[PDB]
Amino acid sequence: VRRFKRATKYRRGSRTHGWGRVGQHRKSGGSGGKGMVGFHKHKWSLVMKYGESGTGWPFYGKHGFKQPETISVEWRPINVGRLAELVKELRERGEVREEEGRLVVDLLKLGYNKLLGGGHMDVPLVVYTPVASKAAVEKIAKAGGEVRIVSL
Amino acid sequence: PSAYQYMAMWYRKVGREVHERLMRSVLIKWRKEPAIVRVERPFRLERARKLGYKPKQGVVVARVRLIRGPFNRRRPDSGRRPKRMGVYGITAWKSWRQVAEERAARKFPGLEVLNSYWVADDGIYRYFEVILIDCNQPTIQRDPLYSGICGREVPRRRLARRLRERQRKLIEHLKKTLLPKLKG
Amino acid sequence: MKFPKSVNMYCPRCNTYTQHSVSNYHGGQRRSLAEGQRRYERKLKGYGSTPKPKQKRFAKVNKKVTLVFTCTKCGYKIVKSLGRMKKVELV
Amino acid sequence: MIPKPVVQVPRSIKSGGVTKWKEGRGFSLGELKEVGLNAEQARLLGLPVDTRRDSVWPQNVEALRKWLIEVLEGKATPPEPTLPKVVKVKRKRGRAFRGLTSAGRRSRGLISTRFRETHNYKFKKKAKERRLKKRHEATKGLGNVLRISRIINES
RNA sequence: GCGGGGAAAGGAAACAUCUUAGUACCCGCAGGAAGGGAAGCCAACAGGGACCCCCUGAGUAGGGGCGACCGAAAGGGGGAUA
RNA sequence: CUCGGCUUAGUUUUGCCGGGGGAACGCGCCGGCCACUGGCCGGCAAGGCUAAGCACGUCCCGAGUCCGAUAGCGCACUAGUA
RNA sequence: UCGUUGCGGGUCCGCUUACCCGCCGCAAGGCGGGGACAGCGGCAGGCGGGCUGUUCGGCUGGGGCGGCACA
RNA sequence: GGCUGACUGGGCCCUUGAACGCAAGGGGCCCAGGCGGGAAACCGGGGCCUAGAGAACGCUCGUGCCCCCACCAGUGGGGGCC
Ligand SMILES: [Mg+2]
Ligand SMILES: [Mg+2]
Ligand SMILES: [Mg+2]
Ligand SMILES: [Mg+2]
Ligand SMILES: [Mg+2]
Ligand SMILES: [Mg+2]
Ligand SMILES: [Mg+2]
Ligand SMILES: [Mg+2]
Ligand SMILES: [Mg+2]
Ligand SMILES: [Mg+2]
Ligand SMILES: [Mg+2]
Ligand SMILES: [Mg+2]
Ligand SMILES: [Mg+2]
Ligand SMILES: [Mg+2]
Ligand SMILES: [Mg+2]
Ligand SMILES: [Mg+2]
Ligand SMILES: [Mg+2]
Ligand SMILES: [Mg+2]
Ligand SMILES: [Mg+2]
Ligand SMILES: [Mg+2]
Ligand SMILES: [Mg+2]
Ligand SMILES: [Mg+2]
Ligand SMILES: [Mg+2]
Ligand SMILES: [Mg+2]
Ligand SMILES: [Mg+2]
Ligand SMILES: [Mg+2]
Ligand SMILES: [Zn+2]
Repeated sequence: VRRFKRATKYRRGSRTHGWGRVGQHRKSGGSGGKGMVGFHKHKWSLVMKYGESGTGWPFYGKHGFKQPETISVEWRPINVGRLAELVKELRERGEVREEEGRLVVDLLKLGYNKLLGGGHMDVPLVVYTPVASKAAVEKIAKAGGEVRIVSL
Repeated sequence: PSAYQYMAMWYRKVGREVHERLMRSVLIKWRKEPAIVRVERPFRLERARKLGYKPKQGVVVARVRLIRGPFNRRRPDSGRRPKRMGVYGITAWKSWRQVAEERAARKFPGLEVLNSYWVADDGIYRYFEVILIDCNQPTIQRDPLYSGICGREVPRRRLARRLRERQRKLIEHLKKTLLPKLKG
Repeated sequence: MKFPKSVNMYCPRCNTYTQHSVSNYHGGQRRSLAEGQRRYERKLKGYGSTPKPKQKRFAKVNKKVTLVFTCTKCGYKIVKSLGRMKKVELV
Repeated sequence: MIPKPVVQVPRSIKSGGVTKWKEGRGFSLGELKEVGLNAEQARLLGLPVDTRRDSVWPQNVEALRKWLIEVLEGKATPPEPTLPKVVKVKRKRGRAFRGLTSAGRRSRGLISTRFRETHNYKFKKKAKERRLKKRHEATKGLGNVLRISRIINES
């Protein structure tokens, strides 16, 4: 932790406090209005810098619809490579039941509900997951494991 | 079917035409009586009993007549933005039934309004009957429904002592009739 | 300007050139169930000033000429603009 | 140590199958029936009873059987019964004037919807937040400041 | 604390919808607290289980000259428990 | 149900008030984000009460990186006084 | 226009008891006139500076008029 | 004389906007589809070149064996992307 002197300490004896002599420190006119205003008239050049040309889209307008969140699954996927790390830790503590001669993990008790295919699987694994991507099923099956799709 | 079920027929479709003939004469008298009048018996007996009326000493049934329609919204007489200048169609968040109960309560100071119900309509007026109870009357005070309005106190030493005794006797009974089954 | 009533035009659906009948574009009727119309009628209720802007000064002399080209083989419709000029005469 | 009922957290569609447990309001009548009690007897023993709940969980039944044996053998002391111990009804004055009659309750919205969704509740809730500057009322226009700042910093 | 009546200034760099704000203020009515409270509930085929208040959900859904700006609820954790 | 209006995040979908129309009955009725139909699920409105846990500060007690007689409450005093 | 709005006879006629207007009466009620009209409430169209809120742009050899050297 | 390229789906660059941020509009070079003229080369995404040019919200039309509408399925209706 480092501590620094407040700017007011430096500004004593400076008449203007960093606001200049010409364009001094005034009220909301010095901001071009109160709040997030002006973006279509005098701050339109700020919209053109950051937003879509022609439409100024993110600043103004509508695009698409929202699928209602109360009827949409909130996904918590895990990659195959990250899963391989997880089972290694789980095995050391003894949380893995090697039920069938192979390590058995089920994603839902681990807090995940989908399996993705990034990374590498280095052990044969039985994975109980509601959803698994195409490469996840292949990579798990290439290591001697298997994906089992449960029904929500 | 109680007689009260049959009494309700005059405010249903089967009896409306006969009831509506009767009210055309009755309302002539009610338009000339005082705006708030105490009546011996409720006009809709089955409805009054559902709302807590009983013919005990200290139960007051009052008939209230008031002018229907929207409340007397005033046109503002100083500067307003246009949204705040309208008059027609603007009503109160109070119903006329609540207004009737409040006016009845002013005529019977110290009494508590229990409930009210609609009786009749005419072109200008609406008629309600309001049930009021005197919380100072011994008959009223001990009534199981009216005590909720008039107040009720049971000492903690009474309920707690009774509950502690019941718990102690239950444990002894369950020792004989339940402990073997639990351990079996 | 005069314009033909029938032209030979590329049809994207047929993936070939076919004869197309030509007609003026006519805007459809605003339907009261359109979401913007539902919102407007809601906004129009109650007291207040007129709630929305309404243009008073107009500057265009002519509108853009819009023509509907209907494929005579499959019915595919291409609506194209010929630019801002006076109404064409379909010949 | 009087057991606490264990119930399942309702599994939403949003959860995607992940489930968890929580402490329930009370033991269900089905669970009490398996240990030979009704709602009244269980309440006299100090147990929380939930007659609304339909589920029967074996872990709840097992906890009840273990604790009942301790109580019936004199090893555990039941707490006070889970029944009212005081009766405190105050005399009411001006029910009609404060909107507490049925007509007032209707106009306040309490017949058609929950207390939390009535308009007077919304007025009072927001007034408190603004008075204390709590949560989102510490900054007026917070949503628009966030929205514009996200566009600029995520462009 | 409960019910009702109910603005404008200012903001939107003008201004009327809007906001400010169901605020200021006015009228009525209570208590040592008030109001709320015991499923014509919520959920989604898995289950919660009266109510109020605190933390969160969340400035999310949604409302809005779709502008300024406004803004939940269910669920989860607690206080307390009838 | 319909029309007008206030309100609400409530949006073809919040609550209510007013004008007009207006049910059924447990073999019934109500809810499941536009309406209707079928299925499934959840319930029983239009009557009343209810402790605890939550707001406040005339008042009492304690505390203080607060002020120290132009400060700090308008008032350290024969101050809401002259 | 919806309601108040009822009763007889073939949209029309009549009636009075609603409702309205006046007289008498402390009140009760009586008398006369009008009469399902009018009046009153809701909804809808018109007239509506009577009243409320606002807008009445810019450049400019000062402003104004002009012009558009405003795209 | 023969035609409709004033074409469908896209990309890159120049200018508007000097070096130096920044709309719409306009122009140029191409790739793919399918054409017109021509023996062929080649040319045609309007006019020999430099002017005739319009955001958000809203509406409307075209397009798709198109996506969504709150427990599930269906009908009407609504919304969405281009
Ligand atoms: Mg400056
Ligand atoms: Mg300057
Ligand atoms: Mg200065
Ligand atoms: Mg602009
Ligand atoms: Mg849209
Ligand atoms: Mg103003
Ligand atoms: Mg806010
Ligand atoms: Mg201020
Ligand atoms: Mg302003
Ligand atoms: Mg001004
Ligand atoms: Mg209390
Ligand atoms: Mg209370
Ligand atoms: Mg608000
Ligand atoms: Mg019932
Ligand atoms: Mg002093
Ligand atoms: Mg000194
Ligand atoms: Mg008339
Ligand atoms: Mg009239
Ligand atoms: Mg004027
Ligand atoms: Mg102007
Ligand atoms: Mg000037
Ligand atoms: Mg001039
Ligand atoms: Mg330019
Ligand atoms: Mg430059
Ligand atoms: Mg140009
Ligand atoms: Mg749902
Ligand atoms: Zn075709």
